[PDB]
Amino acid sequence: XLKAIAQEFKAIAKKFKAIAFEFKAIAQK
Amino acid sequence: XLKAIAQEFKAIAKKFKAIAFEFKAIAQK
Amino acid sequence: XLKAIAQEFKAIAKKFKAIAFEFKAIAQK
Amino acid sequence: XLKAIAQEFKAIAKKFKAIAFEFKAIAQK
Amino acid sequence: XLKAIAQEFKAIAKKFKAIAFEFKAIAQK
Amino acid sequence: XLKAIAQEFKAIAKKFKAIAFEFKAIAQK
Amino acid sequence: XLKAIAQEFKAIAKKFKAIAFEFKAIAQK
Amino acid sequence: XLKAIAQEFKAIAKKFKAIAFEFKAIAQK
Amino acid sequence: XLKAIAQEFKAIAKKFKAIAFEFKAIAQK
Amino acid sequence: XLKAIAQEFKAIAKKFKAIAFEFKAIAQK
Amino acid sequence: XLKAIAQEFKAIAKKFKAIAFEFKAIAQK
Amino acid sequence: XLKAIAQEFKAIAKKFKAIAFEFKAIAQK
Amino acid sequence: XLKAIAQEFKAIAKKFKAIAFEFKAIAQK
Amino acid sequence: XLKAIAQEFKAIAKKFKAIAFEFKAIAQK
Amino acid sequence: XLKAIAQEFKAIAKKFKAIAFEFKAIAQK
Amino acid sequence: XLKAIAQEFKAIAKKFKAIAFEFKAIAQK
Amino acid sequence: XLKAIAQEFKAIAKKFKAIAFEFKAIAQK
Amino acid sequence: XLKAIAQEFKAIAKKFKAIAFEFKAIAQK
Amino acid sequence: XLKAIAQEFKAIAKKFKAIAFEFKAIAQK
Amino acid sequence: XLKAIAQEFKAIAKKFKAIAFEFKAIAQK
Amino acid sequence: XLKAIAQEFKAIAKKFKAIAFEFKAIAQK
Amino acid sequence: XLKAIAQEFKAIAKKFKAIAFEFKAIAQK
Amino acid sequence: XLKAIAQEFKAIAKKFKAIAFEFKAIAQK
Repeated sequence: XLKAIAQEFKAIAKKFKAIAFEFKAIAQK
Repeated sequence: XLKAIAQEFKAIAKKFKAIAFEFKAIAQK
Repeated sequence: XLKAIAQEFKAIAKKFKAIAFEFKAIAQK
Repeated sequence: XLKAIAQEFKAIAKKFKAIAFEFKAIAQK
Repeated sequence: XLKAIAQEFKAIAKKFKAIAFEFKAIAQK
Repeated sequence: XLKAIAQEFKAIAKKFKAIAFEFKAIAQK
Repeated sequence: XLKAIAQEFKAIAKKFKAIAFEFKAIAQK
Repeated sequence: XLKAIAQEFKAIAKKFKAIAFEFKAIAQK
Repeated sequence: XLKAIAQEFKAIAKKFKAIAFEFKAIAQK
Repeated sequence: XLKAIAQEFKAIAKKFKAIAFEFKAIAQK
Repeated sequence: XLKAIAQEFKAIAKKFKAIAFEFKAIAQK
Repeated sequence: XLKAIAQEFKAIAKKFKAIAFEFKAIAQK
Repeated sequence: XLKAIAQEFKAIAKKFKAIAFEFKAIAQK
Repeated sequence: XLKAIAQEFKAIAKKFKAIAFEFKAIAQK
Repeated sequence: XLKAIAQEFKAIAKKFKAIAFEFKAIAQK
Repeated sequence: XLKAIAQEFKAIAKKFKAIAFEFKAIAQK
Repeated sequence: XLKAIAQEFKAIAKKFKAIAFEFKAIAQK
Repeated sequence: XLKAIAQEFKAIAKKFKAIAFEFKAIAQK
Repeated sequence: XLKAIAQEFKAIAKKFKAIAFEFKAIAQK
Repeated sequence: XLKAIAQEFKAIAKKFKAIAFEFKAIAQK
Repeated sequence: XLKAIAQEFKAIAKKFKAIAFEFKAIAQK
Repeated sequence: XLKAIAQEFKAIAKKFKAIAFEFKAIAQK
Repeated sequence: XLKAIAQEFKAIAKKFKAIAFEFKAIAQK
C-alpha cells in the first residue's frame, strides 16, 4: 504494499501539478 | 480555455495528492 | 476509508470529462 | 490532432467512473 | 475485485502512453 | 513546451502501469 | 480542514526522524 | 550527547506522528 | 552535514508558518 | 482561543527560522 | 554559538507548555 | 482527542527542555 | 565584457556574505 | 543591533549573487 | 533583464539606508 | 566615529538608487 | 549612459575605501 | 575583527573600481 | 649589522604609523 | 585632504614594516 | 631577496610624490 | 610655507628612486 | 598636534642618520 501505491500517487500528483503549471505558460504565450 | 485547463489540472493534482494521503493513512491501518 | 476514495474518484472522472469538453472547444476554434 | 485528445480523455473519464464504482462495492463487502 | 482495477489501470496507462505519443507528433506539427 | 508535456504523460503512463502491476500483486496476497 | 493539519504533522514527524538519523552520523563521526 | 539527542529527536518524531494520526481520526468526527 | 540540518529546519519553519496561517482560518469559521 | 494558538505557531516558526539560520552560520565556521 | 540554540529550545519548550495549556481549556469548553 | 493532544504536548515540551539542557552541556565541554 | 562583470559581482557577493558571517560573531560576543 | 546588520549583509550578499547570476545569463545572450 | 537589475538595486539602496539608520542608533547608544 | 559610517552609508544608498534609475533608462532605450 | 554608471561605481568604490580606512582606525582605538 | 572587515571593504572597493573600469570600456564599444 | 638596520626600520615604521594616526585627529578637528 | 594623506602615511608605515621584516629574514641568512 | 627591497622602494618613492602632490593643494586652498 | 613641505618630499621621492635603482644593481652583481 | 609631528620628524631624521652610519660601516667590511 500500500505504501508504494500511496507514494506513487503523491509523485503523479506532483507531475500533474507541474503539467498544470506548464499549460499556464503556453496560455500566456 | 487555456486558464481553465491549467486550473483544472491543478485541481486533479490536489485530488490525487489527497488520494495518496488517504492511502498512506490506511496503509498503516 | 474506502468510501472517501470512491467518492473522490467520482470527482476525478467528473473533472476529466470537463477536460474532454474544453479540448473539444479548442479542437474547433 | 486535437480530436484524438478530446475523444480520448472522454474514455479516460468513463474508465475512472468504473474504478469508482468498483471501489463502492469494495467498500461494502 | 481487485483484478478489474489492475486491468483498468493498465488500460489507462496504455491510453496515456498513446496521449504522450500524440503530443510528440503535435509538437512538431 | 510541448516536449515537456509528452515526457510528463509518458512518465505518468509508466507510473500507472506500475500501479497496475502493484495491484496485481496485492490482489493475490 | 483537518486533513491538512494531520498532513503537516505527519510530514514534520518524518523530517524530525530524518534529523535524528542525520545527527547519528555526526555522533559516529 | 549526541546519541541521546538522536533518540530524543526520534521520540519527538514518533509523538508528532501519533498526533498526526489523532487529528486524522478526529477529522471525520 | 550541517547544511542539511539548516535546510531541514528552514522547511520546518515554513511548514509551521503556513499552519499558523491555517489556524487563523480555522479560528474564524 | 484559537487566535492565541495561531500567534504561538507564528512565533515558533520564527524561532525555527532563526535556528535554521544559525546552523548555516555554524556550518561554515 | 552554541549557547543561543540551547537558550532557544528552552523558549520553544515553554511555548509548547502554553499551547498544551490552551488545548486543556479547549478540551473542556 | 483533545485530552491526548494536550497531554502529548506536555511530553513534547518536556523533551525540548532536555534537548536545551543537553545542548547547554555540550556548549561548555 | 560581460563575463568579467558577472564574475566580479559574484566575488563581491561572496565577500559580503563573509562580512555578514563575521559581524554575527561580534554580535554574540 | 548587531544581529540586524549581519542578517542585512547576508540578504544583500544574496541579492548580489542573484545579480551576478543575471549578468551570467545575459552574457551568453 | 534589465528590469530585474534596476529593481534589485532599489532593494540594495533600501537596505543600505537601514544600515545607516542602524549605525546611527549605535552612535547614540 | 560611528557617525561618519552612518552618514557615508546614506550617501552610498543614495548613489545606488541613481544607478538603479539609470538602468531603468537603459532598459527602455 | 553608460559613463554615468562607471562614474558612480568609481565614486562608490572611493567611499568604500574611505569606510575601510575608518574601520582600521576604529579597530585600534 | 574589525581588521578583517576593513580588509574586506578594501577588497570590495578594488573590485568596484575594476567593474567601473570595465564599464568604461564597454561604454565606448 | 643588518640587525640594527632592520630594528631601526621597524622603529621608524611604528613612528610613521603614529604620524598617520596623528594626522587623522587633525583631519576632523 | 587629510584622510587621504593619513592613509597614505599608514601605507608607508606598512611598507617600512615589510622592509624591516625582510631585512630581519635576510640578516640571519 | 634584494629584488623585493628595490621594488618596494619604488613604491615608497611613488607614494611620496603623491604626498607632495596632495600637499600642493593644501598649499593653495 | 607650504611649498617647502611638498618640494622637500619631492626631492625625497627622487632620492628614494636612486636608492631603489642602486639596490637593483646590488641584486644583479 | 603639530608639535608632536615636529619631534617625530626629527626622530626619523636621527634614525636615518644612524642608518647611514651603519651602512657606512657595512660598506667597509
